[PDB]
Amino acid sequence: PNNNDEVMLLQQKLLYDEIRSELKSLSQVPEDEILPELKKSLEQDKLSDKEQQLEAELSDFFRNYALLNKLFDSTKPYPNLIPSANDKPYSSQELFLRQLNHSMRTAKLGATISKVYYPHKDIFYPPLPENITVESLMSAGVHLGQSTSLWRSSTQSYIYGEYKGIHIIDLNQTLSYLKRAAKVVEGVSESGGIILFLGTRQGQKRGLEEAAKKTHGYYVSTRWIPGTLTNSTEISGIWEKQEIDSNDNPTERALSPNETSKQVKPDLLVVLNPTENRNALLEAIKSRVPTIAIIDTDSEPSLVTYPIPGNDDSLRSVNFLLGVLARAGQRGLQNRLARNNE
Amino acid sequence: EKGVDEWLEAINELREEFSAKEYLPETSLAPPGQSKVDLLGSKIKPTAEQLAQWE
Amino acid sequence: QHYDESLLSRYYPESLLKSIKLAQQTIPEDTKFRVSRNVEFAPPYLDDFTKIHPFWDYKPGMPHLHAQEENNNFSIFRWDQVQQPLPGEG
Amino acid sequence: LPRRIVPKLATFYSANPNHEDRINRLERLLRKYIKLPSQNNNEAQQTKAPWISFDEYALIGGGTKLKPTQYTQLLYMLNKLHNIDPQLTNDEITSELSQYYKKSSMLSNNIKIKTLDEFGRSIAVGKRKSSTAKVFVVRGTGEILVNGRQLNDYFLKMKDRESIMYPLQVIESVGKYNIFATTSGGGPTGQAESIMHAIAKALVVFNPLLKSRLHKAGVLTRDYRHVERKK
Amino acid sequence: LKLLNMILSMMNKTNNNNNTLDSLMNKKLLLKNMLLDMNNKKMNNMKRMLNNNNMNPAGA
Amino acid sequence: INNNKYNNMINLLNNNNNNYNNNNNNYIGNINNIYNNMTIDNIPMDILMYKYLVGWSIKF
Ligand SMILES: [Mg+2]
Repeated sequence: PNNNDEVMLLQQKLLYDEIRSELKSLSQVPEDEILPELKKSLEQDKLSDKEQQLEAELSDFFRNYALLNKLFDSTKPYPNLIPSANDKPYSSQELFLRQLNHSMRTAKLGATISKVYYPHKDIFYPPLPENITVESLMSAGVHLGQSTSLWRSSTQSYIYGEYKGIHIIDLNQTLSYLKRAAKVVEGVSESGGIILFLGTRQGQKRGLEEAAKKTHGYYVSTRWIPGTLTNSTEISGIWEKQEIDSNDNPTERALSPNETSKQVKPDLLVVLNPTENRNALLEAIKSRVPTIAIIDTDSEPSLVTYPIPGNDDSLRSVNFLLGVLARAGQRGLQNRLARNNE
Repeated sequence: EKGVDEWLEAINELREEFSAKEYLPETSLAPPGQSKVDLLGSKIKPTAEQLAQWE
Repeated sequence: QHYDESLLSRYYPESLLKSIKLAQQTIPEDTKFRVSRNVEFAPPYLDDFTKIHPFWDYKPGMPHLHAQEENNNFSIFRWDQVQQPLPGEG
Repeated sequence: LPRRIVPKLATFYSANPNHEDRINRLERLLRKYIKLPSQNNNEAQQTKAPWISFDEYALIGGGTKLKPTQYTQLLYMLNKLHNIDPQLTNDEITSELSQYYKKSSMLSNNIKIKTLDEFGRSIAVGKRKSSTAKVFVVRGTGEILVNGRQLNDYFLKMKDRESIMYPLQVIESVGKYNIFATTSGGGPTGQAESIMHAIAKALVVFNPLLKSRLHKAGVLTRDYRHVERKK
Repeated sequence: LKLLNMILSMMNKTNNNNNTLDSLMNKKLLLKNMLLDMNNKKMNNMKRMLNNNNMNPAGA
Repeated sequence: INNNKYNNMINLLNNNNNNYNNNNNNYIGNINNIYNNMTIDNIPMDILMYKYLVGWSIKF
């Protein structure tokens, strides 16, 4: 119906390529071949009233947009594709774009997929704490504790039983502890506190980064520097702080050097792997920072304010529990930004 | 003189198009169906005899 | 650029106008000045050189390698203080 | 309305918050454009990779905290984004990569294409030990003159004569050029090999496609060895 | 008439391959291409002028 | 300071302060514009070296 509109452009685009190709052809020809013959023609020609019109219209048109102009100032997708000729076969880039077109429309024809687990959706589509069931927790493997040979008997009250040489964590308690922990994250988020997500096991970064992003929080995936909280001025004083309003938008006010050296202590610490982060947990105690952590059957519950009994070895179980806590924080953040609007 | 007539029609239409917006070489003089040029070759092409010797 | 005496006489002192007139009669207006990339004669900042800075210039009356006064016409007779205090805030 | 002070970067509590933030920004681009194919000219080994130095990145990537392995990780992601097919790249990727290019591009190059002179002669200079040679190479029939004298007269040693002929023997053009060599300083060996070096540098103008063969033969490398005062 | 006779010649060379969009469409497409070739020349000159002055007055 | 002079020239060039002469001469323009905001009150004292004692070792 409107294809001609594009066709009109393509016509010009083709013409432009032709003009450029033969501009380069004349760039090779020696001047001795063209210049003297060209000048001789003018010596044998007489300008007419009309010819003179362009003799000065082009002089100004070239003395305005080429010489007396500012060289600088004080179809959008894939705009660098070089289309191939209508007779030539598709280029490699065009075949890639031709496949992308198929992928959007045709590639998903025939059936839809239901009741299938996709790992990425645990991070990007976490459920709300009220909709979590024992089945959902069990599907994520949260019930699978450590070997009975590695039992830390202080977790006895969380154990549902032993099966296949491991302790089975009681998911009914996990759900109740998870809901309590989630409410704490939501409260701190809605109050404007700093939430730090700590996890140093391989693969946890993706979950940790998204959890921080959707709660406007912070994360550490590589290493907890011993002293980050107790020796904060020697470790974190150099890094930059900023002032923000109630909408979490940077105020842009420059900060006095006094305000940029003061310790910035987290209001809540979430630890995915507490058994390998004793340093951080002890610093949190010393610094009176409430903490949440996943407590496996070999982990000491009393070292954290709000324990969540659950498997800490599986990325699915960890990311499932982290996702729930992250969405709870998001709802708190959304409720704080909403009360500011109204 | 159609030659001077069509040339003088092409020069004034261009003036209006450039006048519509601030004239910047990269943007105002973009290729047809293109966002903008970069105002940035001397890679001489080997002659047929030069290429034959290399082969 | 060559400027008429009137304009130059409203910004520069009379004592320096003769030098400006002679320089505008010896240096053609179409002089294409080139920049030296070996020797830096001028300072890194702009200065008309019409005022003597109390710190960045030699102190008038003080003896030094380029003092233009005769040896019996120096005007520094007290040596208990630093002759050239630091510039600006001090 | 109420205002509070918070860490600027999400990675504030990490060891190097500045490096981790930059890595995260690049990782997002590599995730958003995971599908975009990479250059097939990478096999052709395109000679473009002007990334900032480890020391220059330390200004923006944590200073003393910056570790060499962290700089290596930055380059692996800058190159991967850079090697996306130029036709299929977008502005977002280029904008992010611009900040990491060496600012030497501010200025220009100091190399002008060499060309034959008004008489068709390629002029090159060569140096060996204390000797120097200025040769004039033109298309001819294999005539050579050294300081106006016959080759057998000026250079008595056949090994010195063979050294002069070697560059022409590599391109199999011994009978295709006339050489007017002028040499001064040092002795016969220094002058003969200085002429050898100068002929190789002058032959590249006639056919720049043979530079790689001349480099591989070793005639385009300036011999650095000189008499060393005993220390 | 070089100002105009060189541009006519350019279209004559393109006319060889041509062997009336060329009246207004090609004519415009050519003037714009020339403007982009005359603007790159001026950009190159600026770099030369800036590299021949002391861009780095205090240290470098 | 180095970026203040480059900006001054870039602006003095983009504003145009004989096309043939626009390929040989390198005179950028008025001295005032090239050195705008570079005076004796801010440039000299900031570039002076060896201005602060930072170490000292005495021996008897
Ligand atoms: Mg475990």
